[PDB]
Amino acid sequence: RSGKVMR
Amino acid sequence: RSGKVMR
Amino acid sequence: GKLSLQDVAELIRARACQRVVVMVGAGISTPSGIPDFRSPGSGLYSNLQQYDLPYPEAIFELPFFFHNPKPFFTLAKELYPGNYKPNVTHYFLRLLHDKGLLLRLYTQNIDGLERVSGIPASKLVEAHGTFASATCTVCQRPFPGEDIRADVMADRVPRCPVCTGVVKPDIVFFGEPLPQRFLLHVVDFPMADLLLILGTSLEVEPFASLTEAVRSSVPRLLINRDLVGPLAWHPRSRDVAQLGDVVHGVESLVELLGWTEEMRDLVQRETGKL
Amino acid sequence: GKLSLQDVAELIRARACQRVVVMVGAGISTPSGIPDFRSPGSGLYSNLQQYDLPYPEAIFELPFFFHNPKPFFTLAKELYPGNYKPNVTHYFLRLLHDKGLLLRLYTQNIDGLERVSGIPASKLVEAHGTFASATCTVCQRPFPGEDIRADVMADRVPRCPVCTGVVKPDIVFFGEPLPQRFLLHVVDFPMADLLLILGTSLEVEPFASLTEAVRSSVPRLLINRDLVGPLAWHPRSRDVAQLGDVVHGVESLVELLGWTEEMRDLVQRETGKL
Ligand SMILES: [Zn+2]
Ligand SMILES: [Zn+2]
Repeated sequence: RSGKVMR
Repeated sequence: RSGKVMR
Repeated sequence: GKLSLQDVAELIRARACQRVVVMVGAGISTPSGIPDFRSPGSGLYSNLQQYDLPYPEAIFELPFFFHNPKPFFTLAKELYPGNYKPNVTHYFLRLLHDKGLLLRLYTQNIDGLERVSGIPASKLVEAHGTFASATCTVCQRPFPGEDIRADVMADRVPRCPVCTGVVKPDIVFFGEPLPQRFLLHVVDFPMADLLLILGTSLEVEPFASLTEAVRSSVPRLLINRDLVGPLAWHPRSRDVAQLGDVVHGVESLVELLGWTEEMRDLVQRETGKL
Repeated sequence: GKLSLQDVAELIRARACQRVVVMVGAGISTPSGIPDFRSPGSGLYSNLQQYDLPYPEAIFELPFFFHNPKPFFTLAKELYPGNYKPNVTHYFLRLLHDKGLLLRLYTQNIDGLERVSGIPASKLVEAHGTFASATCTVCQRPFPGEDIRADVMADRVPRCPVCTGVVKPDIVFFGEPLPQRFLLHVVDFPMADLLLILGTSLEVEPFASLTEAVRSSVPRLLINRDLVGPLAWHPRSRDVAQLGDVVHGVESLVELLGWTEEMRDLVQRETGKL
């Protein structure tokens, strides 16, 4: 996914 | 710009 | 130059053009009865009246959405899969694919009718997104579109089962980048030997600018009510404008190609399956 | 393997490594006195108490922002240019650039201290955005950061002079794609002959995954409090972990490189200019 997200 | 926008 | 519609048809029939890229907009789907939400006389327009939107585009703007997602979800319920069927223009594109001519179909529409007509997802770029999937606005969990269908059909705003945030269909809102699949245009457009533009006024970027990305030698055939956008103020010598009703332009091209009976048979068999 | 810090220094001194890619996070800027907004004991933490945020990450979530942009703008006012200065770790990166070693610096930080230390914008990828510019959330008009500075410093939410929508600094919020400059990684990472990772726990995607995009032969030097992310569960044979305080790790590397006096002179002259 393109989105900034916490891993 | 990357964004969807009306022209 | 100027080329005619019949010239483009012969280029295809003689196999001088083998790789067609297609760009489509809302004009290809009006014949399926999809209402323009921004024009009086449809159940959708009337259903949207209660929200007194400041202007129609607010339905796809994030600040408005978060303030009140109900107008957008009124539109989602109307456009959710199963309500509308593809029409002759979609089945023309499906036939184009089946005959080995489609490099890629780029659509601005969010009605999902290209995939319903049976064109493979791999051939499609749904540039303004899709109701087939959805994403929590808070935690970013993805969901299949089917997972929020019950809430959408019952006029309940879909909430995330993990964090309770609003779950939004993967429709591109203004200011958001297009989906990464849109970047296929970098390779697709230089590879195209014919560009078809159907039923669009080319008023939205960055979709509109794709018209300039084909090579100067490649004919650009517009089937639309009028001359629009970069085609109107950036004319090339191999541009063909078939101005008129979109379906009639398609029916004319189909007959020039020699595909009429096949197209009619396809449409009869396909709609039955729905 | 295992390589040591001194080995990496010799690779650089012998010009066996000529093209360094650097990834940095919040650990490089704590020494400049930038408060962790999510930890008790700073003016920022206390100023954020009045909003009783459900959790710290909400400050970069769009649904929360639209519901109440005041917490985010409290953070913006604190981090807006001119408040903080770069520290030794930034000036180490500046010296690296000046000596012809920097291919690109990818930062997760939004404090703008890399550009303030004098590293050219062309060498920088501000992967989580910047306060140098801003965008109307409704009409998408861009503005220089300076245009909303007066409102930010006065605790007024900046409004668009054309449509009155909230004007938001170009900081990447969760769920948003990174800025298109981020795509430089496709070419940069295979070109790198050394990867430096400084002061980051690599907890945010898609930034974190960049660590895997260098070639298997390329050493990966981590200067950080502990072993983190893909480095921790995807160890390569040429990985070097200098675990400890970030500034002390940098000071050690700088001394091994032979740059100590030059670095000190640079820092003295630069901070004066601010
Ligand atoms: Zn959620
Ligand atoms: Zn505006």
